[PDB]
Amino acid sequence: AYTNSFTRGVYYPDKVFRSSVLHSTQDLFLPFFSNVTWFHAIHVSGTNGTKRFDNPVLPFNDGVYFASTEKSNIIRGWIFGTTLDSKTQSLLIVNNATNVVIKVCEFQFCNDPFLGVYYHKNNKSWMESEFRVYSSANNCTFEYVSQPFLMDLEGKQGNFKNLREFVFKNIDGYFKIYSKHTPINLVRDLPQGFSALEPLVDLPIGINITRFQTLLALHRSYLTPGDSSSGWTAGAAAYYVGYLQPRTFLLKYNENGTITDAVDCALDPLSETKCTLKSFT
Amino acid sequence: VEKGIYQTSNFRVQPTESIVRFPNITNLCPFGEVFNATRFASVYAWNRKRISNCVADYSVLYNSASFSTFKCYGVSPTKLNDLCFTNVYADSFVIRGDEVRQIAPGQTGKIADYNYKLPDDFTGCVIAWNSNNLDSKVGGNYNYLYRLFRKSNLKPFERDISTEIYQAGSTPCNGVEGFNCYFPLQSYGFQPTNGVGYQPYRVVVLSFELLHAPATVCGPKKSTNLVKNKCVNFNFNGLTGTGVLTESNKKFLPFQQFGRDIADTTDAVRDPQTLEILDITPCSFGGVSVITPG
Amino acid sequence: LFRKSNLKPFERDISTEIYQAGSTPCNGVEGFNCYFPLQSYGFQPTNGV
Repeated sequence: AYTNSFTRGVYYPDKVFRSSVLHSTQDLFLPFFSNVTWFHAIHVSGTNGTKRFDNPVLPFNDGVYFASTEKSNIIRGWIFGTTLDSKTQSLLIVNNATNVVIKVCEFQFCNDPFLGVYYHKNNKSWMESEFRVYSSANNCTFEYVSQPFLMDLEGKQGNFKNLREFVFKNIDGYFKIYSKHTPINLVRDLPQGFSALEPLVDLPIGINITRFQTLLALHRSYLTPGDSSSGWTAGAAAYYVGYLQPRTFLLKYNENGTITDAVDCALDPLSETKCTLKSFT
Repeated sequence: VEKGIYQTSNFRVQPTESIVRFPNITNLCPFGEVFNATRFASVYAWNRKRISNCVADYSVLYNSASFSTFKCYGVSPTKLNDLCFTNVYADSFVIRGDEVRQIAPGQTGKIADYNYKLPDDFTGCVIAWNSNNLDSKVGGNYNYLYRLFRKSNLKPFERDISTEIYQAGSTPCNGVEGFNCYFPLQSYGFQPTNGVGYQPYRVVVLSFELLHAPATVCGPKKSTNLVKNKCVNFNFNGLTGTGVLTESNKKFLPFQQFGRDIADTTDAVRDPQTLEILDITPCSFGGVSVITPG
Repeated sequence: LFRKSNLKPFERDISTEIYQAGSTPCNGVEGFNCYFPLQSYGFQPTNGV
C-alpha cells in the first residue's frame, strides 16, 4: 500500500569528512514522508486467504531505495536489468550463504528466478536445496564474488528485529550500492529513527537499467504437506520500497562525522527556511 | 621611497619533494595464464578472450614468451601502465613463423583469407613469439587446423567455426571429397626440425576501446613512501596539492576517505594503503612586508 | 616519431643515433626494441589521399 517513511534515505555520497557542521548538497535522495510501497512477505494459510506472492517487477526509474525488515533471512537478492532478458545484458544479485555472487550473467528471468530453502534430514537444519534461478547463455563480462560462507538465519515468528536497508543508484554506470544493518524492535512499520546508509561497493560494469525486482526463497520443510510453490508457510518478513528523486538536501554532521539529522530544502516552509539560511535552527 | 611600511611578494617556500600515494596492486590480469597456458586455440577458431576488471602489467618485454616479434601498433608500449584503457580483447592463436608477416593492417595470406585478420585503424599490441619450445611437438603437431578451401573471404573480428565442404568450379558435391572438391580444413606440419620461418609461432593480440565504457581496466599505480614534516608536493589518488603532512587524531570512518573544512578546502586525508590519518597543514604564505626609513 | 624529448618549437634536431629502448644500449644495431628513429614515409606514388 502507501506508507509514510519518516526519515529513511540518508547516506554519504562524498567520502569527505566534516565535523560538527552542516552541508547542503544535492543528490538523488529519497524525498521525506513520500509514498512508500509496502510489500508483504507473509504466508497467510487461511483457506480463503491467498498466499501473498508479493514479487512483481518494479520500476527502476532513477534510484531505488529498499528497506527490508527481515528476521527470517528469506529476502536475499535483487533482480536488475532493462529488458530483464538474455538478449540485453543485465545485472543480478544473490546471497547463497553470506556470499554475494553478483554477476552480469544475463540469465533467463522467467517467473521463477527464486531460491528455495528446505529443512533437510541428513543435517537437522534448513539447507539450500532449490536453485531454479538461472538457465541461459552466460556471456558474463563481469563476475565479482566475495566468498565468506556463513549462515545467520535466526528465524523469529513474533517480532521483527533485523532491518537491512539498501539503496541502489546508478551514476555513469558506477552502480553504487549503499547499505545499513540495524537491530530494530518495531513490528508495525519503519521506526521513527535516523540512520545513514554507508556505501558497500560501486560496481563499474555500466549497464543501463530500467527494471528492478527482488529475490527470496520459496521452499519449505517436509512437515508442511505439498511442494515448494504449492505449500509455503515460513515467509515471515516484510519490506518497503521507495524511489529517490533529484532534490537539494542538507545534512548535520556530528564530531564523529555520522549524519545525525537531515533537512529537506523543498519539503515545507520551515524546511526551506532552515535550508537557505544554512542553519539547523 | 619615503619612510613607511610596504609589501612586495609572498614567502612561498618551494615544495621540496614529490610523493604519490595509491592503494597497492591487489588485482592483476594474469598474463602468465595468457602466455604459459598448455594449449592455444586453432588459427581457425581463434580465442577471443575478454580481459577486463584487472590491472594491466608491462613488467618487461622479454617475458616467458620472450616477445620475439612484438609491436604495439596504435598505442604506446612505454606508458601502458600509465595509459588508462578499458574493454580489453586478447585474440590469440597459433600460426607459422612465415605467417607472422600477416598481422599488420591489411596483410594478406591464408590467415586473412580464411582464419583471422585485423583492421586498419588498429589500437592494440600484436605479439607473435616463436613457440619453438611450447607448440613444437617432436613428431610434428597437425591439430592446429587452417581453412584454405572456401568460396568467400573473412574480415577482421570474424571467427568461423564451420566445416562447409568446398565447391570448386561449381561442381555439386554431396559431401564427396575428390577432384576439385576438398575438405576446407587442413593441417600444419609444425615439426621441430623445421626452419625458423617454419617454426610454430603463437600470436596474442591486445586490442581495447579508448574509454568508451566506464574504465574497469587501468594500469598500476606506483606508490612512493610518504615523508612527513616537509612541504611535500603530494598526489594522492583523489587529488593533488602541496602541504606538510602530520599525524593526527581525526577518526575517519572506514568508508570515509577524505576530510574537509567548512570552506570546502581539503586538509585531512587517509593513507591509501594503510590506515593513517594525515592533516595537510599549509606551507608558509606570509606576505614579505618591508619596513624602512626613507 | 620516437624521441626521448618532444622537440621545442623552432629548432631542427638531426641525431642519427638509434634510440634506446628495451634496457639495452644499441650501438647502431637494428633489433628488438631498437630501430632507426628516422622512420621513412610509406609512400606509393599516387597513394590514397
